[PDB]
Amino acid sequence: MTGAVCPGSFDPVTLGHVDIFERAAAQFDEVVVAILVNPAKTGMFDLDERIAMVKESTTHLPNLRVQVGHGLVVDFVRSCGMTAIVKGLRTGTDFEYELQMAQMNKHIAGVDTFFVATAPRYSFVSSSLAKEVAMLGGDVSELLPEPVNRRLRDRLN
Amino acid sequence: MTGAVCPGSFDPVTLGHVDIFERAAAQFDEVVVAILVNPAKTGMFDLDERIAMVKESTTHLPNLRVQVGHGLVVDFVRSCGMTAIVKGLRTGTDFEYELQMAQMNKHIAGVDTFFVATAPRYSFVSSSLAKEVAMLGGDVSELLPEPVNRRLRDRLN
Amino acid sequence: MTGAVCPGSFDPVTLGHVDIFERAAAQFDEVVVAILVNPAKTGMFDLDERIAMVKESTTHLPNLRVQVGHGLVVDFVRSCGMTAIVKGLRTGTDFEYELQMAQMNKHIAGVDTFFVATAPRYSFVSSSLAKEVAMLGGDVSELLPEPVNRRLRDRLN
Amino acid sequence: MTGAVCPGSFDPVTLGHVDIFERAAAQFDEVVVAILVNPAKTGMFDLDERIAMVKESTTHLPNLRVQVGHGLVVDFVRSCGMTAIVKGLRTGTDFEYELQMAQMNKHIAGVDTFFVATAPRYSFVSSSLAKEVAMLGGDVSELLPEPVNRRLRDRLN
Amino acid sequence: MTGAVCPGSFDPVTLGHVDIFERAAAQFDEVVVAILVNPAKTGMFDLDERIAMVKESTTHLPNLRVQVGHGLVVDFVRSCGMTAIVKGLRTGTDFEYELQMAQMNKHIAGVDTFFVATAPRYSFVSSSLAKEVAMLGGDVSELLPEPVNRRLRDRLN
Amino acid sequence: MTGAVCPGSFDPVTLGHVDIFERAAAQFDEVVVAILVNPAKTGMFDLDERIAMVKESTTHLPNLRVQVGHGLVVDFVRSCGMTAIVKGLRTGTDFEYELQMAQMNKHIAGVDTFFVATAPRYSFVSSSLAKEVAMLGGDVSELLPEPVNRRLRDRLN
Ligand SMILES: Nc1ncnc2c1ncn2[C@@H]1O[C@H](COP(=O)(O)OP(=O)(O)OP(=O)(O)O)[C@@H](O)[C@H]1O
Ligand SMILES: Nc1ncnc2c1ncn2[C@@H]1O[C@H](COP(=O)(O)OP(=O)(O)OP(=O)(O)O)[C@@H](O)[C@H]1O
Ligand SMILES: Nc1ncnc2c1ncn2[C@@H]1O[C@H](COP(=O)(O)OP(=O)(O)OP(=O)(O)O)[C@@H](O)[C@H]1O
Ligand SMILES: Nc1ncnc2c1ncn2[C@@H]1O[C@H](COP(=O)(O)OP(=O)(O)OP(=O)(O)O)[C@@H](O)[C@H]1O
Ligand SMILES: Nc1ncnc2c1ncn2[C@@H]1O[C@H](COP(=O)(O)OP(=O)(O)OP(=O)(O)O)[C@@H](O)[C@H]1O
Ligand SMILES: Nc1ncnc2c1ncn2[C@@H]1O[C@H](COP(=O)(O)OP(=O)(O)OP(=O)(O)O)[C@@H](O)[C@H]1O
Repeated sequence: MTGAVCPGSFDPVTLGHVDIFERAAAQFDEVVVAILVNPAKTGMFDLDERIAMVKESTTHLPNLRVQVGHGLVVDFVRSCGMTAIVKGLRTGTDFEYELQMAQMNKHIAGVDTFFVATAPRYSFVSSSLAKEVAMLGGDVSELLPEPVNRRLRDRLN
Repeated sequence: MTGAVCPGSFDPVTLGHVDIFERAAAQFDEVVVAILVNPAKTGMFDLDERIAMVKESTTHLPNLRVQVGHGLVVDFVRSCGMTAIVKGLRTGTDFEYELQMAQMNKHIAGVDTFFVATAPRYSFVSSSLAKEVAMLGGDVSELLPEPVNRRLRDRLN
Repeated sequence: MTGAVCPGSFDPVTLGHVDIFERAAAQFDEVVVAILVNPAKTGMFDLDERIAMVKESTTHLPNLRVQVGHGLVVDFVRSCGMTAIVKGLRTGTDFEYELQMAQMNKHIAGVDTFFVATAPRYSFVSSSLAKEVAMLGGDVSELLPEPVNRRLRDRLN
Repeated sequence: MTGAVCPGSFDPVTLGHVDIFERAAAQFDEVVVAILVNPAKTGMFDLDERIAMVKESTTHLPNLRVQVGHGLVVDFVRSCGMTAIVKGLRTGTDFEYELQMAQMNKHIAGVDTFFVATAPRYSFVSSSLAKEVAMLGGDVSELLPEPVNRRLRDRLN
Repeated sequence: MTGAVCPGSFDPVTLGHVDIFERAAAQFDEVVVAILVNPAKTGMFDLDERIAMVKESTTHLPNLRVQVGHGLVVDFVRSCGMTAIVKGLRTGTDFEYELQMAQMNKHIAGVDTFFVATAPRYSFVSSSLAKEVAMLGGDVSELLPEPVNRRLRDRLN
Repeated sequence: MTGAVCPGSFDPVTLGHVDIFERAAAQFDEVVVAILVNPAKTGMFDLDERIAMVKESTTHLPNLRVQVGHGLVVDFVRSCGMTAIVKGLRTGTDFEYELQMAQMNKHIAGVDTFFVATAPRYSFVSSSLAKEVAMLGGDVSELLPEPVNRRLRDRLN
């Protein structure tokens, strides 16, 4: 059976992310959302918060599971029984970054990457910008899953 | 079972194209290469030549078949039993063009598109440029499948 | 009083276009939609059809009028009592094209151009793609104003 | 009356910036340059220096005033009596960044953003690069207003 | 001795082009401007006009000569005693196009291409846009060499 | 005699870098690789390691020498007897960054920059990504010169 890994920091997961999960889940036998926390401790939500938000936001996808990633995505793919990497693209910047990483990943491990285009309505949505706006008092609730909104409302006070 | 359509004009098919076919075929149960001939009669090879070149260049992919496309790709996908569209991206220009078409296709029919990154060695390869160079006496044989080279050698004299 | 010209071919006008008109009309005392028909006779709707579709789609904008353009946009701006040009940007390609034309226009006539970002939901909408999809039997009615849909329904049969 | 906010860090203000101010001031009843100092204390000039440099560089624009910004630009716009945001674009990178922020700003507050193209002669001018060159002994005086040059000459020794 | 070919259609040559010639001529022992006329007869100036305009605009560059090109640029380079191709880049679009052609040229013939960045003041200048503006009555004389202006003034009436 | 400076951090030098050196060395009388270490102490290899890796990787280029850079590249060019700067471009991002720096460098010192396109096979290779992959246990030996591989093998344990 085929399997797609969707790696990312998901800090926090957005509706753009969930859209990608849904589209991967419709095409692959199983999907694994791999949460990679960047070495620099400066992130809004801790690993367990990130995991819980993704799980709670994907209860409608029975063939998806959430796991913490360690090391190279390609090692996660090969060791943990997947067949491909799936990532979303919003912009030309995403494309350039992801193209480089995909070619590097194919080179080092023979692992393929498939990209999907953002839904137009979420094209401007990013975890970073949503966090920045939320912290300055802006309403980003329409851009994030309810389980994230619930936690953002508590975290801001 | 899942099924990917890889639409294009393939005039002629290149090693970049075959690379995409191979990568789709490894991920989807079946692949259909859909040849769409553009209304303007100005193309190098006729439909039957295009079909034959793709077939001859993909004998190593048992789960791939070649068909002529008519009308919207999304109608081909829905009527003819596929589940997704697969396209390759070499450049920022490809990305912008393909992003627009993918969003349009999702809007009109709910059909998803997955993109794959060009292999680095074929990033500069296009049917148009290969044809243009070949017609001016340049050697493009390393960029095209042997069945195409064989036919290009005959067509040039 | 300030005045913005929104030049384009509008063949046909889309909801993306109307969105730009609305945003210009909210900022400038008056707006003039200038229809420029390209020398090559290959366009879907004739000048009068184009004019009527824009008028019918902008009845809610009392400070907007529709006119046919001739020659340089900058001459239309200076002679016909406007103060600026307003154009929409969807993509990096639009940006590069429009940047060049804006700098050229500032150079030759001192006329400024202001750009507005596409609404995310219409980012993939273009007259060309909508026409192409419609002619192949695709449903683009959610992307175009009703006065355009009405005429497209008649033109297709 | 219409009003444009031109937000930025202006550390320091450049001739590219002043060019944008001039073009906004010619189109809007009033302009407010909103200085936003980024949380990280690593900036060349303190808030008061930044304010003074902009004021001194815009004495020829009677309808412009300088203010310090706090929080979301869109809140500054709505509370402080403006109608729009105006920003300059030099490059594709600026376009992608500003497009995202404009769509986010329209989403959260309904506030429009208008972009203007850089003057060709200042396209390569940025506060960061000018500061970096100046600190290594390069002559950037033709890229910055005299009030900035005067202060840069003192700051370097 | 080193030699650079600067291929193009030069219809007509602009000040942007001359800027590139000057910069190549300062770096290479000799420069050859190779005029390639595109198969489609739709160009403003005939080959001899193009040749004359370049010659007349480069009298200050003793190490430059003008020639008509036939076939692949790389064949002109190898047969006619040059060592490299030199081309200018204004935009991201130029970069993508020229990158592809350079990689193709290196592949087929081992010939290197060096790119130079446009001067900021000519970044928006192109033969096509200048011709289009001139034909609509716009003043482009500051963008073109005097020998071109002289001929454009005669051609317009 | 002509002379090209190829500035960079080379931390570490990659096969992409060596490719550029080779292509510069074939066109200019001499080449100087100028190693610029960024103020932030966070780099993998110290200056002397960087110098040694470049020297050891370029023994086949008799007209190339390696030096440490201080201050503006343009001062190194003018004082140290070079005539031009040479840099490689892989991506649209490189192009935008390098275009800005080249225009700034021409403005402040009259020094020209020539760009060369990446070899397709190294387009995705960067020092940063190679280091990141290597530190996570990925095999990047095909992307780096043997003298770098030898040192990377020791540094990882
Ligand atoms: N709206 C969206 N549509 C499609 N893909 C997206 C969207 N937002 C993010 N992605 C993709 O999801 C993947 C994981 O994203 P990740 O959480 O690592 O960063 P991110 O959302 O880009 O964060 P930021 O935008 O703040 O840098 C990446 O491929 C990213 O491009
Ligand atoms: N080297 C390559 N790597 C990956 N995808 C590619 C490559 N070359 C073409 N493609 C993709 O293959 C699909 C079909 O291509 P098609 O034959 O329609 O045009 P094309 O190869 O782009 O022709 P041209 O480049 O001459 O316009 C498109 O998605 C295109 O982006
Ligand atoms: N969805 C949109 N959002 C914002 N601006 C748009 C949108 N669609 C078009 N525009 C802009 O409207 C202006 C006039 O467009 P015009 O009718 O000339 O061509 P167009 O819509 O780009 O047609 P095509 O996309 O088929 O080439 C241009 O500035 C264009 O960039
Ligand atoms: N030369 C220029 N022409 C037009 N707009 C500009 C120019 N330089 C900066 N801008 C715009 O001015 C606004 C405020 O700029 P800000 O001071 O925040 O950063 P900046 O000049 O981009 O600094 P840096 O380039 O160092 O990051 C932004 O919209 C920016 O894009
Ligand atoms: N202002 C400029 N600065 C630097 N290089 C330029 C400039 N204008 C054109 N060039 C380059 O000169 C070379 C030859 O140009 P050519 O005459 O073939 O077309 P062009 O000027 O791009 O015409 P158009 O812009 O109308 O398509 C190309 O490399 C082109 O990128
Ligand atoms: N594969 C490549 N092909 C051509 N040029 C390259 C390649 N890799 C790097 N360069 C260029 O070499 C020059 C010096 O590179 P430098 O070591 O400063 O950074 P870098 O390789 O871009 O590092 P990183 O990619 O990690 O930021 C720059 O012009 C860079 O664009």
